[PDB]
Amino acid sequence: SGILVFDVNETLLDLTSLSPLFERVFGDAKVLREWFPELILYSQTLTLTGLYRPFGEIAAAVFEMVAANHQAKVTPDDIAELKTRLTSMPAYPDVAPALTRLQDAGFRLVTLTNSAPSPAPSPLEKAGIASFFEAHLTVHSSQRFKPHPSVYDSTAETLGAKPEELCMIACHIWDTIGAQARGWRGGFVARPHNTPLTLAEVPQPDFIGRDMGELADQLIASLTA
Amino acid sequence: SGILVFDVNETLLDLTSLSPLFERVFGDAKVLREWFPELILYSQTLTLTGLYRPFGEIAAAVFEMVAANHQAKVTPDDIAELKTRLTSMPAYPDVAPALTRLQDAGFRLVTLTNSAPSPAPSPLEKAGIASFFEAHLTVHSSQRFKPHPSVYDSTAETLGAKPEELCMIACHIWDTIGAQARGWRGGFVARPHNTPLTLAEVPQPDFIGRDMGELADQLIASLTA
Repeated sequence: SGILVFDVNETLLDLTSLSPLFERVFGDAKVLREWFPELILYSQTLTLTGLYRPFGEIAAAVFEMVAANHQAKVTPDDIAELKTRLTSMPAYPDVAPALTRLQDAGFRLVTLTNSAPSPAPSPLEKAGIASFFEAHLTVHSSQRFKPHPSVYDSTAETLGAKPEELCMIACHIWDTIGAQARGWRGGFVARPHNTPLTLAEVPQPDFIGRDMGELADQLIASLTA
Repeated sequence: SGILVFDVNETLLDLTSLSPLFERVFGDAKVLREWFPELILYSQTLTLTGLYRPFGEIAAAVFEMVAANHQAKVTPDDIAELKTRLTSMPAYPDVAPALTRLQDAGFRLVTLTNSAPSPAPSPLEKAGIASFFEAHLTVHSSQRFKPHPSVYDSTAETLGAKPEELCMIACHIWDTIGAQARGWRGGFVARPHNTPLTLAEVPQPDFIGRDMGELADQLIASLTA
């Protein structure tokens, strides 16, 4: 049927669980939407310049930088809390049902994350959805972040899969662009505050859903079309 | 004395001049600090995935995406206004004074921008400071955005200069990291809402200034020191 390769943060696990930390530290939960793209930006900046540190370390460094930019005090407590929260985001209620549907429809399910491997229990284990997946891959051994081609290529290589058999699933259009550039298919789930980028020459997702249920409709539907 | 290579947007020309567009379209001037890093993020995403579109086309497409993310209506007039403001940011008042003193000290001055080659008059011509620079370079010949190594390498080549003769000046740490990874020096100017990123194994700027005058002091000083 194909292998579906899921991004984890925000796609499967709820990033807005971090809003309280941003409310407290900045006086404004909306700073989440400044910090997050800065984190992704710096992850790609390190990749482009041949540098690497684990995603969580970058997340902490960027939190400190965004704080300084806001003239917001940060304490060691705030940094430990950022870490704890980033590694304990709950699954959206639509996730286990959609994964059940995709698995029962015959899809193989895998995760692929910027986040480095964690000790057991992983955030996916803690959220109760790890068991749907046959493998949990990360960029950590590549030491390059999405959407660097090495990430998708090494993933296909580990899975022993050809690009045509793979579909990258994410609520971030940078991730689906990355995969499709490598001849994978891409599926976009439109989590709050995420919409595609319409630009000439930039691939649009093969499949689009406003939530995981609707994306799963499209994925399952394309098995018989 | 050395060749000083300036970033233009935000470093020399005032990005906060765009705030009224954000205030009006979003009801919130702070969205500037969501849109701008998303613009940079997506420029680096295209570069990592072998795609190139001109920076201003990305700027518009990201403005439209951020609008959709906020469920904010956008018209062709709003896009036009973005273009007007983005290509006409005024120079900070600390800029012409600092550039004058750098010239008097014998530094050669050039610009290097993610922004495409512009029809006359350029944003720097409009701002009244184009004439301080002996060359106005862009990412065009590299077809790749900062901090990709090709950007700096092709710049050093065009200028017939070795990396040790070059210093990249920016209020964005991603730009100084990119140049320093190619063996250039980096000079950070701390514009509002911009501070350095502190992360292990990532190069820190060679020079730092709270404004351009103070940075020009240290650059000149490092001639006598």
